[PDB]
Amino acid sequence: NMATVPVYCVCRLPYDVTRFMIECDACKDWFHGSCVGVEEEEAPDIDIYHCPNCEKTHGKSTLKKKSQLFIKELRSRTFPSAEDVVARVPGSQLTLGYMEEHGFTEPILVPKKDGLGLAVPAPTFYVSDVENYVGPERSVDVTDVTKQKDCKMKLKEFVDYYYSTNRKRVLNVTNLEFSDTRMSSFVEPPDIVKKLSWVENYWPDDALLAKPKVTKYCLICVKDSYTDFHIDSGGASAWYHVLKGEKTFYLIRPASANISLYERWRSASNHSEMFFADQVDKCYKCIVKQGQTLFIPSGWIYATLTPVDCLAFAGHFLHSLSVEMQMRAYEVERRLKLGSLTQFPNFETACWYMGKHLLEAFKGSHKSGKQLPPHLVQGAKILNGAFRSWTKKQALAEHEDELPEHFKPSQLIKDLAKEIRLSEN
Amino acid sequence: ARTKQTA
Ligand SMILES: [Zn+2]
Ligand SMILES: [Zn+2]
Repeated sequence: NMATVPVYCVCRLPYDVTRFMIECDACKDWFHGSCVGVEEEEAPDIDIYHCPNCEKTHGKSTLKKKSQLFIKELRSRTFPSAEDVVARVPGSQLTLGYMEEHGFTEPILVPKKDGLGLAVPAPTFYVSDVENYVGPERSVDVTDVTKQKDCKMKLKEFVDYYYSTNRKRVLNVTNLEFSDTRMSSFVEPPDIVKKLSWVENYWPDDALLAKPKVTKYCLICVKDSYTDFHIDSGGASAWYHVLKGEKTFYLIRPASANISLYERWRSASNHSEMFFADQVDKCYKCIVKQGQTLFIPSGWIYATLTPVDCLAFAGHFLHSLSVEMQMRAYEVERRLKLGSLTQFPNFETACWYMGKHLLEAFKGSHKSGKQLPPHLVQGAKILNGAFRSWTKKQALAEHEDELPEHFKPSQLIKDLAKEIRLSEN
Repeated sequence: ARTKQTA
């Protein structure tokens, strides 16, 4: 009972986590500190390392170099366990019918990928591999966790930081969407996500606007890193899968009071010095371990703590079960006018496409002789109201850029209102 | 260069 896995070093052995290794810059191969006679304490002094085979022709190694309280305050506060609200469901039982029954109102934790339909690389997939497929020269968004600021840099420059010792900075890559890279073919969203996604179901293949590039996020979180409380852009529901390590989620239900507190907190310039979990009633501590998948519903205010080096894949999506919440979080995001780095591209365009489908569903309901579900009719009313606000004569200029081609909002709005009026009877 | 620590 065997399989084939990558190996390294001259010894041609698989990666052993208890042995110090150094990557030769010439052949890009990792060598054990024992195999090539380089002790771990010697590693910081080495600027360029060449293995002995490469040293013969590529030259000798250039062995000439020449906050904490926020984490402590997070671990200090006592939080209810996520077992109270976060449900555990096997992947095979996490179906579209299950979503309709439970309404997707609380987070779901799937301990085993089996049945989810999720496609991820094997645990023998390392950050060095991420650099090769995404691209060493690709500019990525790196978050200075201590300073809570974002800075763009080369991916090879960050992965150089990742594969170093005595990391004087706490840097994270949580905004790396690789759907346009070679690594896009390695990760596919869970089948439940694709069924629920508005873009997956209702976005035309001939659409001139690019689809929201929010499907295949990759996360590389260093040890003792911290991600502050936030709402995914556009109230988008999210799925997080931990390939290696683990990550702790602090989830707050998007109650009316909690959402108002978040907006007031997030808008404050000193929001990086205010622990938001101390303002809410209940904040749940969810530990998502290696190989586990966490589904986060629309609008939930969540923060992540990373105790060990963790590699995770995430994705955002929009579904018909939380149309009201998705709009409300978008309204909060629109009023905040925060940075558009974590934004949801063409969120309104997806709504316009959804509204077009609802009109066709209303027409089909007349032909099929069946009433549309009440949550769709209510969601149509919510979307129709948003359509009027977006295409109001005073505010059409802002939302016109996200209007799909060959679209008559006045015709679409009037038809939706009439069909909704009919369906209410 | 790039290194991998122990555990
Ligand atoms: Zn070795
Ligand atoms: Zn070499």
